[PDB]
Amino acid sequence: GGYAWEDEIKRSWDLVKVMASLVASIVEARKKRTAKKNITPYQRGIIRSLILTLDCSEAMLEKDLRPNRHAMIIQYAIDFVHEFFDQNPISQMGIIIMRNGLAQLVSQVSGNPQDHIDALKSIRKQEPKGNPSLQNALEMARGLLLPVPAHCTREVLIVFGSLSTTDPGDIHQTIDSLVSEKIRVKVLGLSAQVAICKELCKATNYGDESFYKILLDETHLKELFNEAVTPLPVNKINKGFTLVKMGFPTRIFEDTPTFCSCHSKLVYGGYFCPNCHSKVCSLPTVCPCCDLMLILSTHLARSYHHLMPLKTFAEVPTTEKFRSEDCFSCQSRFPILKNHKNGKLLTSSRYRCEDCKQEFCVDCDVFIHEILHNCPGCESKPV
Amino acid sequence: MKFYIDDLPVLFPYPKIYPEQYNYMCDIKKTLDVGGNSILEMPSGTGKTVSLLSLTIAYQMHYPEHRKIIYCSRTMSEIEKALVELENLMDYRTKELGYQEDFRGLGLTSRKNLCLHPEVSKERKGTVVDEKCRRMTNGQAKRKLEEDPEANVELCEYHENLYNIEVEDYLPKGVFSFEKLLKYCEEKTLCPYFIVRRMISLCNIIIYSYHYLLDPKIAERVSNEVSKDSIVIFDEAHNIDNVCIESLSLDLTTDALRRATRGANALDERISEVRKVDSQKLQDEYEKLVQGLHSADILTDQEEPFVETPVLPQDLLTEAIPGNIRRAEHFVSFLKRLIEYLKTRMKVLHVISETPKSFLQHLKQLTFIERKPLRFCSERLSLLVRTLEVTEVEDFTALKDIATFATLISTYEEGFLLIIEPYEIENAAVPNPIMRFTCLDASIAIKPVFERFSSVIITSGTISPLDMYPRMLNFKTVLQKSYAMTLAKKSFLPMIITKGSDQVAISSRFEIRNDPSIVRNYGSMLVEFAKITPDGMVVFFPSYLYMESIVSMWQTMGILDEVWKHKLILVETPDAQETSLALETYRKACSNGRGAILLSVARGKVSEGIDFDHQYGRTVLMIGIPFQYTESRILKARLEFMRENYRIRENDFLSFDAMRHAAQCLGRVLRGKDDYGVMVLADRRFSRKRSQLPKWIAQGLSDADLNLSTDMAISNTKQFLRTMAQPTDPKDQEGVSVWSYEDLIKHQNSRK
Ligand code: SF4
Ligand SMILES: [Zn+2]
Ligand SMILES: [Zn+2]
Ligand SMILES: [Zn+2]
Ligand SMILES: [Zn+2]
Repeated sequence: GGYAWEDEIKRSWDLVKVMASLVASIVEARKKRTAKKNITPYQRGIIRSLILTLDCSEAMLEKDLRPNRHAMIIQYAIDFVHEFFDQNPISQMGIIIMRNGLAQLVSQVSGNPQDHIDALKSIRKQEPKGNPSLQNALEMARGLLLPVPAHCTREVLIVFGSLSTTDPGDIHQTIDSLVSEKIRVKVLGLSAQVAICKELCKATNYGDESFYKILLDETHLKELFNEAVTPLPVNKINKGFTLVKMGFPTRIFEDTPTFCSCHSKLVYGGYFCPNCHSKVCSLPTVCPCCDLMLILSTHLARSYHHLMPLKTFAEVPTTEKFRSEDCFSCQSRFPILKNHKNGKLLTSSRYRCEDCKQEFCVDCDVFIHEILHNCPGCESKPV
Repeated sequence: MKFYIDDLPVLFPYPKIYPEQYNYMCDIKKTLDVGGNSILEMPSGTGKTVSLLSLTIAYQMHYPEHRKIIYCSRTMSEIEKALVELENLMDYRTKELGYQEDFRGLGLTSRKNLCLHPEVSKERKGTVVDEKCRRMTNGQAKRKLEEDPEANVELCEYHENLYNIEVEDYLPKGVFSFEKLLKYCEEKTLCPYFIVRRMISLCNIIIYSYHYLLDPKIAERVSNEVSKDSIVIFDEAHNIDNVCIESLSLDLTTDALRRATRGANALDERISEVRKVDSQKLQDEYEKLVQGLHSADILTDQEEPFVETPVLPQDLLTEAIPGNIRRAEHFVSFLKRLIEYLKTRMKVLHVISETPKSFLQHLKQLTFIERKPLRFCSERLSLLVRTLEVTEVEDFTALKDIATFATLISTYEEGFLLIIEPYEIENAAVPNPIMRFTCLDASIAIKPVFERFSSVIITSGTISPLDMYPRMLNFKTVLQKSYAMTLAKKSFLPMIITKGSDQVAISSRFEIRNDPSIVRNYGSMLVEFAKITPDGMVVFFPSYLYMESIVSMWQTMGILDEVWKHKLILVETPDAQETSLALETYRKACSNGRGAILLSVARGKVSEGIDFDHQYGRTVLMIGIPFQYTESRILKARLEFMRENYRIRENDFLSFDAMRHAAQCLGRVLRGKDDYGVMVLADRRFSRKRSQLPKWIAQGLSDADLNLSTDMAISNTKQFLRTMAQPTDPKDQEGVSVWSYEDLIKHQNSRK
């Protein structure tokens, strides 16, 4: 029954109270890869039309993300557009912000990464303000995804860091319209699980509640982006199984600059359309003479790898007799990595592949599974 | 699924089951096999209603006794919820067994909730609906129209179609929720009220309020149709003592006695008219009273007494009339001098607190009126009103009031008290004297329930302590146990805020309700919560004048203007129609993501029955402890009687009642283990009351949250809502928080 000062000293020096260190991390590694042991080829949305909905509000001025929410989201959206065009080039991208209660379309839907990056850096300067409304943004996305063809998937991403939406009309009618228009919605909120966003992700994505994601820290946000670049697997009842007419233009070479059909500007290079012999600036773009999706082999090449997902490399048991001392794809010596003499041999770093029975190290596994998309062991096998 | 507990095939209508649910079913089956009283708290969140319904239907169908099931709730909101869960369970049982078995289940409520008459449907009172529906269907109007077809009296077609169809063919077999029942009776042009009142003896389950079991004025007809050897379940049975109190309590004002004088004069005029015109009805009523025929001996089954019996049926006197009130004019003079005696009793300048024995002795020394003629007062008045066949009964309601008072204070002398007090509100400039006849012993209204029935289930989501209720009510349990609901991740985060952002201690005492620092701290925490709460709030305060003063002060100081930016603000209204409109407005604003805050009474209509599951409740802002008005003399009478008889300390019972209202408010936010929501408690005096809390609530309350200010509480809430927004691991919750059929079978094998 005394004051706080008249009790005792804090004893902070005594507060700190004080080879099997390998297993304490590697069992966590097994637990992390336990969620990824299931893999099968899912048919995914290959020709995509994404609408990136951006919150531009007073909630984006919150001092929880550095330096504000606004700058980090706009630069991560720049990064997202760059990496997504590097992984899904044949897609068509529209960018929209949600500012001052009206959904402001900052760039038309297009296959040009540079124009969208310019729009993002233009919005980077301005100050986020106003009360965000979801229903305006979903109605704008419904409008812009109307000219999207049946083969091209209608997809919308929202980064909604706010907690309340003030809509001019009923948002459930907009949800029903989007479900009726087969528009799949993934929402990336920043603060909490907003119930209308949860219902939107459940209804638009056929009862799936896994499309509403909330970050935990700085790195998990970039995790949300770089698994948001992936093509979403389509449902079995979706029948948009069509053939798409597109041609393969050839790179014209000329020392005389000529008017391109898209911009009416003098470009030395170009790609002559096989259907009508019209040159363009960039690929992959539609031909603005005969409406032909002009491409390269590289653009479909970037999308083959999703259709052939590599099965996860299964790490060999330490007890079984190892196949070789070095790795297969980089021939780094597999570390003996013996804990102690009594601690024996643990965490053998050899990752077997089930289709070829070839061992790989940890760096080889974490290189072959996202940067490469072939197994060199599966290819050295003379089939 | 379909599993076995001992020899009981249980058809659970879900593919999975909680472990707490199955241990609860084991305990309930043990109680039913043993027989007797039991008090069990099943935590909110986890399915409570459907689990009881499943075990009771399995027990009734499987066991050869086939005892009927009694299920007592507190509101027909919860009764309708139970009927809907029963509809789902019967649909599952029909699907699994392949056939619709012989089963009858209905809920029970008043005429006002069950009147399909297009003319008398817009009345704001249930009493006028009842008096009109009696007036046309006492059987007096039907025989009058039979004698005189050209009469202007009218009948309800919904009741008259019930005479055409057979009793057991009123409805098809199965469950009829109130929405489905009203839809069917709209299609078939039938009265649902009389159907439900005629299916009491036939329904395997009947669900009604505590009023339809405790208050004898409406439970007298209900209890005569139910089975004595029937399983009785008390759901949300934490304020049942309060209902027992108001079942045998009574109030009268001086306006009531003025209307009693006017009604007595009108009755004297009416009886003079009867004696002028035709005294034969008076004559044969007089000889029937000489014969000793009681009200039920002369009233038909299709008619009801004009004033209902306010006392227990076992406490009624079976002997004949004493004869002082046998004549109509003698009874009129008797009741008029009752009115004048009580009017004389109001002229006093201080509090009168006397026993019914002292009051009747003062009666017998001031007038010459005995207890025994007063014990037949309501019966005599109802018989006289029936025999007079008065067309209108609007002016005779205070006669019901005084007959109720006479019978109640005559039949009852122990466990009751009369409070006569001159200032019914202390803010009134003019004195307005009041009388309060209160029921000190709450065990009286529940005693015949324990006497009649054998197997009794007492259950609330938040009832604590478990042994508190066998003290206030004279009954012995066979087993009491409290379950700790298990979590893969902590779904609920309870807090205690003892100080504001400036570390100034916050309190909700009624004398310091106008403190600018405390109100400003409350406004600050609610603004910050509204900035951080995603979907929806319910906020509870102790009293209605407390919201009135405190929201007047924040609207003056501009807190509510800042709240209007984030969430739409909804306030509980004494008009329950406007309150329900505000409630559905709140639910709509939570559904579309508009965001809403609800300000409610912690002891009010919204606190009971209404559940804020999922988005409807995300943060439960508990501003202060909902203590009652201690200076109210009735509460001091409660405390004195509990201390004198049941040895319960005054502060103990005060704190217990206040936090049990707090706990019944807290239990409305969770439904299912996927549901999440915080229970923040903003008062400096919650910190010492963790040991009283519900055990599942108590295990969720950490030592670090016993005394927090605003800011770290806000950070804890922010981290918590970021945590529960993450998708949980199914492997983390595969067999420790929920069981499938295989997990349940494995645990049954492990137990064996
Ligand atoms: S008989 Fe039925 S429908 Fe008609 S007024 Fe009475 S309760 Fe209503
Ligand atoms: Zn061009
Ligand atoms: Zn072309
Ligand atoms: Zn390698
Ligand atoms: Zn391989």
